[PDB]
Amino acid sequence: KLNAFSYMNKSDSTTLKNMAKDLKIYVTPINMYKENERLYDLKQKTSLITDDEDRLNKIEDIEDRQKKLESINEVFEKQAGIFFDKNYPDQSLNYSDDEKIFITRTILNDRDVLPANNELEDIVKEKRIKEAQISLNTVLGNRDISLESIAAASNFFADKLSNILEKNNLSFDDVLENKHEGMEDSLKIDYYTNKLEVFRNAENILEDYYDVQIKELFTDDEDYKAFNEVTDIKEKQQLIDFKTYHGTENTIEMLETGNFIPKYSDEDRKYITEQVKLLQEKEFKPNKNQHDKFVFGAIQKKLLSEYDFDYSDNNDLKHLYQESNEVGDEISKDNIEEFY
Ligand SMILES: [Ca+2]
Repeated sequence: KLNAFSYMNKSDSTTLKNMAKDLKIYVTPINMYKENERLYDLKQKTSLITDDEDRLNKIEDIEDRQKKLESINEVFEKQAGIFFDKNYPDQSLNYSDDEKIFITRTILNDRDVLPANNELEDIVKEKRIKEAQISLNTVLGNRDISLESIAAASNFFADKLSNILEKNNLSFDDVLENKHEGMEDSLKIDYYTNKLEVFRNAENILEDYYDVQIKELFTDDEDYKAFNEVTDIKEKQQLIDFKTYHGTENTIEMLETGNFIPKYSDEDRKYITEQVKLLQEKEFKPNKNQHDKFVFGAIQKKLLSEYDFDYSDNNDLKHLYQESNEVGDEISKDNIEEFY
């Protein structure tokens, strides 16, 4: 069949090799997508350094790499174009250059045979999911990718702004009128301001990243389109959260059947609630013993292993309550009310 270097000149073949050498990375459409985000985020921190010597050299140290990512991209674009005319000519106008490149590269190194019109639609779904993950995980850092996390992230910087502005007695309109141009904090003021946008963007990415997932939850392609028009982003998150608690299979049946389903048995449900009470009860025991620390962890470990209950998550607990209320498990429902 075909291999990675199909439709690729030897001049291009050599470029990829040379580049990966100085770039010190394994060249892949996604890996390039990653570095680009990493480098974008980098250029912004550069501005702050202060030592004009560093910022000057550092800024060019990046401009060089970005120039490399591109000349690597030009190579991929050529290979993809050829690849499509040769193999998927009727579909060549149905996808974007980036999309094509991704598909082209995946077929060569990660596929036996060829997708085939219909199958070529699915592979793009893969990139759409991969790309979002990488972006959100990068900017959030140790925040778990979630609407609540994104909010928490921008608020951290919103606060950083309000405070730095008060420090200089500058207003929101002042910074809009560029009153801060010649201050020491200016660069910081702009940095924060930009970070706010960074997370406005993340919020959009997330919505797309969800949309693609939620599409797989609806069997009725039409029923989906309808649901999509009435719901906002917050409502969409509640579904994702709801999905990760009941798993995909169940969740799918739930919204098309319209009937509720319990993740746990009545017995198990009772057990879990009781344990939750044990942890909270032993969560404020002053000067905890080594055992008290072990028992605390021993219970969590069991809960998660045996039942699939993530006390840390706190989403499992939220939907547990929802479950109890729905089936009318007063016992458990009551235990959870005592907890909250
Ligand atoms: Ca879970």
